Amino acid sequence: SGVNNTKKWKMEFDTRERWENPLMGWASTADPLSNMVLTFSAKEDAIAFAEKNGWSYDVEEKKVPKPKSKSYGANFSWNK
Amino acid sequence: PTQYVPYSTTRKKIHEWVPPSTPY
Amino acid sequence: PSGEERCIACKLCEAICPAQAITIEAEPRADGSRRTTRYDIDMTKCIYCGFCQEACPVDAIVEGPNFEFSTETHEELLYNKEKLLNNGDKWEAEIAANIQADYLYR
Amino acid sequence: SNLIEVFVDGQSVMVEPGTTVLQACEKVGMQIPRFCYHERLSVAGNCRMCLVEIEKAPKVVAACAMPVMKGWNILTNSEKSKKAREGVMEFLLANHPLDCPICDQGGECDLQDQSMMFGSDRSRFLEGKRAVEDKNIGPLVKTIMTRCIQCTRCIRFASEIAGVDDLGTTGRGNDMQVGTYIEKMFMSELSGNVIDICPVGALTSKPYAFTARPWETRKTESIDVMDAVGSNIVVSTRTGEVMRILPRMHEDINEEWISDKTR
Amino acid sequence: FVHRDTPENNPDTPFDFTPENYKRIEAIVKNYPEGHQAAAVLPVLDLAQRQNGWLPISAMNKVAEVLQVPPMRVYEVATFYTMYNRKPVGKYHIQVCTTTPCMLRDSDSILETLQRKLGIKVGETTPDKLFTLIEVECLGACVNAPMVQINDNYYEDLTPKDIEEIIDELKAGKVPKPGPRSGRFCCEPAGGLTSLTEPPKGPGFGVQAG
Amino acid sequence: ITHTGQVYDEKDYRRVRFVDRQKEVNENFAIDLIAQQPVNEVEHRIIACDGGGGALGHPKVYINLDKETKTGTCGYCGLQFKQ
Amino acid sequence: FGSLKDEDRIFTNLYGRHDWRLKGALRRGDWYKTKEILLKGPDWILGEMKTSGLRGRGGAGFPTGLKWSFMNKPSDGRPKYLVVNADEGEPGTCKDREIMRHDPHKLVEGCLVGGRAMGARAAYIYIRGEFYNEASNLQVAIREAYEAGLIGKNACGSDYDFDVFVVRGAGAYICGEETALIESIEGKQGKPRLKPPFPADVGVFGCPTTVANVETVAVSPTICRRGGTWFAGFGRERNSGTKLFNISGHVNHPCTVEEEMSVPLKELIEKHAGGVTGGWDNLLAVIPGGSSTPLIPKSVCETVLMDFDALVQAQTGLGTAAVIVMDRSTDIVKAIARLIEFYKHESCGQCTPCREGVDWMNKVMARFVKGDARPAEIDSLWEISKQIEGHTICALGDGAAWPVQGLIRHFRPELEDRMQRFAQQH
Amino acid sequence: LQHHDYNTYTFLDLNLDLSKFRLPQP
Ligand SMILES: Cc1cc2nc3c(=O)[nH]c(=O)nc-3n(C[C@H](O)[C@H](O)[C@H](O)COP(=O)(O)O)c2cc1C
Ligand code: SF4
Ligand code: SF4
Ligand code: SF4
Ligand code: SF4
Ligand code: FES
Ligand code: FES
Ligand SMILES: [Zn+2]
Repeated sequence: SGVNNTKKWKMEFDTRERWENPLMGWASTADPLSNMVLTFSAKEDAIAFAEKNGWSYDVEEKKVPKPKSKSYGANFSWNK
Repeated sequence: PTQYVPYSTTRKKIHEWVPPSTPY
Repeated sequence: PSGEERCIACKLCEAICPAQAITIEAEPRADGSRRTTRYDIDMTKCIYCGFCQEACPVDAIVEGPNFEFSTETHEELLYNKEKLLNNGDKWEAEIAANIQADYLYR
Repeated sequence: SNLIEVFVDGQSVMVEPGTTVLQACEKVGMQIPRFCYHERLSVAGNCRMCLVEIEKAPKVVAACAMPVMKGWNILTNSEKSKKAREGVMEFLLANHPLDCPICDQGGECDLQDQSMMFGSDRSRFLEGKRAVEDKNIGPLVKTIMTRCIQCTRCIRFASEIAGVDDLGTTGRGNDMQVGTYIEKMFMSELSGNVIDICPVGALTSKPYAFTARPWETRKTESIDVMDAVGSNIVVSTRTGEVMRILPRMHEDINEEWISDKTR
Repeated sequence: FVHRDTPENNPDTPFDFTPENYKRIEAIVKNYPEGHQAAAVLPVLDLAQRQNGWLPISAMNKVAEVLQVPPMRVYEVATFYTMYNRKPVGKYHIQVCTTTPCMLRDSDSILETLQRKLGIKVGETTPDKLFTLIEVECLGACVNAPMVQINDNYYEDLTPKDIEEIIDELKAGKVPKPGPRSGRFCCEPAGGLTSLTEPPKGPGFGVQAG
Repeated sequence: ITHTGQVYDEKDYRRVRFVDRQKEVNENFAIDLIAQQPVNEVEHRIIACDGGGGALGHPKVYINLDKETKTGTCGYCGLQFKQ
Repeated sequence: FGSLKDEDRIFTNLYGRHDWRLKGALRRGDWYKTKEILLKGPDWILGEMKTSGLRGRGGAGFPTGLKWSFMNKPSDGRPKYLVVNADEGEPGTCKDREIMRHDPHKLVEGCLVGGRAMGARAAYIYIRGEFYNEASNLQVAIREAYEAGLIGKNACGSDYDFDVFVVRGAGAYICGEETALIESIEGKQGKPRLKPPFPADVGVFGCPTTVANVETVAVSPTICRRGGTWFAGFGRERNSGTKLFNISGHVNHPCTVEEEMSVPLKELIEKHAGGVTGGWDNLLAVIPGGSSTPLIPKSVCETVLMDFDALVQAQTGLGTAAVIVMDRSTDIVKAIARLIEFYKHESCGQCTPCREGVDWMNKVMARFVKGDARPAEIDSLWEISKQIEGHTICALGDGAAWPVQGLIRHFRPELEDRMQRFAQQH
Repeated sequence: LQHHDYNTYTFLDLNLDLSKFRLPQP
């Protein structure tokens, strides 16, 4: 329930092939930019990185939990 | 005090449908 | 002693290995217990730090005394669970004596 | 109008009247360590791991519960509200069975972290521990309930989010066990959410019992296709095969919950 | 706290309030507020206990049925309170008060005597299933400390021997003069009534003006 | 063959490896070794399980041998305890 | 200075001695000015208690008038209610068992006198289920009263309507708690509710509700009949009025006497009741308010006076004013140890502190009686004690910590020796 | 000696008898 990992924006490259290795069965990948996830503090700065580096981008708006009204007294209401 | 051979020991991860041997 | 392998696949030996050497995948054994289907230490990747010895809660993975395991082929150096378990059975008597001598220190 | 001003460590946040002390800290950005409080579940106050210290007040207050009043400055990092957490964490851990390398909520534990950040470096419980008896809640949820911190979020979800009203507390004292009195399986859709909502790893998923451990799982955010609600979900993949699908929050479509079928 | 179905204690044991019991059931409800029946689970659960001491899983399900509440709701109430017994209860069911007040005034003393007389361990029913001994906590009535409640009898101020006498009375015959077997009435200074030895003022005595 | 019965198969393209060189498999498989372990009878409702030897054993866990119906099994040793 | 006159003693029927039934009650003249009082006004009744300055007769001490004043606020369309808790789980509270059994009526008119003060539609009396016989006595008394028309709609020939009910307790000390009495009345598990929504605004069946110790409700009629002043005079400053004192354990004649408050502690065993068994010097310690309050050693006992604040200055609580006395013939380490056993067998377990903390102190306390534990552990128990004192949802965790704190505070050398005794024999 | 003897249903049955007196429900 911690929210400290939902704070900074991250841009992540598209996932690619992960074929099984014949000798040991370890996962093997041919994509170099797979494990790379860069962290950017604000949406504007991350968009800038994609434009100057020439990678295509598809930004997703942050969705933050909506305020929810809670009060211990309210559920004690037999009425409802 | 008085040649190995390495191999994967895990199973098949994705089992594969087998076609029906009954012809149609 | 009973004969049940110590590892319970918590997989933090994999987490703290500096070189990414240990690969562990697990599934509940029919007994219902938790065991590793595959435990592969890539010794060529391993830099013999000894943290895995440190990290294990059940102390299933240990740094054994033998240093003479030079091999003709690269594949032999990659080790699966069966080689390590076999290595464990062969050197268990000395490993037990060594852990016996140094556990108070740790 | 309807905007009290309360200070969280002197930050003069302003909140609608009726917002809990925990909620006031959230808008400033501070997080009260919490167990038994879930946003879409009723406030229960069971853990009291959220005790904070409103200024000029004799006792510390329950964050999730006290409606913040006018001009009460919350001191979330005081010398008191830390002894109110260093001493609660002492208790939750005291009766806890240390099988963290069995508990597949290893890195997904809201109780090791809070211990590891807000709790205590060592233990003083030289006495013995308790044990409860594992029962069957069904074929999806493995209840190794000797892990339970009696936080009653299950009994809430199982009554409030889903209308099962089966899970309940049984007994009093240190052997209050939150399991079905008679062994009747918890059969309902929305069932698997209990896993995700129990911060302890007491009851967890039986299929995904011991296949992985969370730090390894690479998490890709995708869409539910099993049903037409199109619930948002996160597919956790390790070395290229999917290991679990757990919910990711979409206010409008699935707000933190997913069906038994699509997980 | 788990009901593992057993041939004896399981719903095969049918439970239903006697025509007379059901009557009792309804009036209770009205005692509580209208539109509110759930509040009566305890009082009802108590009459299921009055009907039968065992009160098996079948009986609780009926209680929930009659009271139209989540069955668990009844299960939770039965488990929380010690008054309800989810296991068979001895005909006499003596309970010995062993909180510090009674212990200080010898409560423990009594226990040893009763174990020997019933010739059985503390916590289980006699083979004769005649009496059941349990170490219950403060039952009120401390001024009279030595104490052993038997189905509400609440005997008080008892010296070890007295109980043996009482138990015998229970073993042969019935109604063994339940109450303080001492010479002090209800609670009274053994010396007398220092509080009020005069006659009580009558109605409207020194009633203040206004 | 092995613990989880790894069987590079008659048609696999990997069974080629063992040609002229043996495979690593285990006798005294553990799967059966604890099953071969006697059930530790106990008097108390709950019992500990240091794994044997304290620091040299495993995280100490208290098992509830409360139901004869089930012999508690410490999740670490797989040792069944008979109430 | 105590020594209240028999006339002033409110509960004359104490010890019985006068028919507990109505005809005895009429000779008592308990129903003498009831119509007048209600007629005067609800505001007149609360003026009487405010002038009385009566403190809560239950374990918690608060101005009785202010508590009743809180739900005197205008009705919001929910029926206001009265809850009388006749449960007294605390050891040494046979205090209430008397009024209920001996003088049921006093409480019946206490209920309606109190009822119009809060404008309660009806009153529910939660007598502990243990007392089945006690219940038999009150509803016989309640039945008499309605037959008379004293209670019911148009009660006592007046506009006001009241109905009084008796509810069965089920052997729980916690049921006694104010928010938990309600939940038992509501029919859910007896688990204290949280403090923010005060029982005035939310409550029994979610309607406004107020909870009073049976002594508090019973003293109401007289306080109005005798006037707040008469009652106000006997007390000391904030402390005021006579409160029943129960002396149990190591005293020659254990009894409940309603002698005046502010009594020298040395005086009440020496003058009334029975002098401490074995002599006033055979007093290892005194538990003034019952198990919840910390015990005070003989050193200060004589100097102490029995008042809510007096004990406070002394670090102890008047509470239920149940005096439990321990001669030099008792293993206190084991005496307090069973009170912690009294609380592990009883706390609801709803809150983390109390659940594990009280069990943790029980385990340490049992080792302390044996002497197995080392001397350093003692301080931990203290530290464990205050973690539970300020963090609990209800007061029982408050209550469990205080006896532990008292044992360490005044009897720390004795526990160390028990520590020492075991270490020597090895 | 009314206290000295009462039946298991005294409380409940007595109450039912009082039901008639009991004022109307909320
Ligand atoms: C654990 C616990 C048990 C209690 N038991 C009782 C009880 O048996 N009787 C009682 O009158 N008050 C009891 N109380 C106090 C009540 O909650 C409440 O404060 C009191 O009855 C109010 O009475 P008064 O305001 O008239 O003094 C208890 C409190 C706690 C925390
Ligand atoms: S080796 Fe030790 S650490 Fe690595 S998994 Fe097996 S047990 Fe856990
Ligand atoms: S829950 Fe599982 S992981 Fe979190 S602490 Fe208890 S055991 Fe370790
Ligand atoms: S199970 Fe998980 S959720 Fe239900 S109580 Fe125990 S911990 Fe809280
Ligand atoms: S303290 Fe916490 S646990 Fe003990 S009774 Fe009050 S609420 Fe229940
Ligand atoms: S988080 Fe504060 S009450 Fe549970
Ligand atoms: S402790 Fe035995 S009745 Fe009070
Ligand atoms: Zn083990």
